[PDB]
Amino acid sequence: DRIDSVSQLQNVAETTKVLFDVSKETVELESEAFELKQKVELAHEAKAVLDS
Amino acid sequence: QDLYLRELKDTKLAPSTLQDAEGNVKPWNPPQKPNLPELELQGPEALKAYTEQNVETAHVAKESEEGESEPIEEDWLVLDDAEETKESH
Repeated sequence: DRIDSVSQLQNVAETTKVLFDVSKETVELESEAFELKQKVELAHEAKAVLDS
Repeated sequence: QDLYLRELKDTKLAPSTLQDAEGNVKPWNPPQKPNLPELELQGPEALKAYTEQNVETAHVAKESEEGESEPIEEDWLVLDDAEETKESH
């Protein structure tokens, strides 16, 4: 039973490699989204003000 | 047509000083030159937030914070905390 349990560490590291990489990668790639948020807000304000 | 021409120039001259000529406004006493061009020009700004939205204040995006360059304490603490929970899987 211990053998069967340890059989599952055989390839966990290979997948969790890309998992841990892309986790932080995607979490920090929202910087461009944050920079786009202010531009989108400015555009929304401009459209609203000219609608006014 | 007398029924036509006289009403036509009457409907032309009454707003003539109003719109065509710069004779303020004769049909009603209150002035219109300093009211809609001038007082009501800020009307959209009066109803809205004046000097706050019409200027479209642009706030520079705050710099996104991170682990604040902690390559020792954070990693060791994470490893120790995972070790605490690994004994009770």
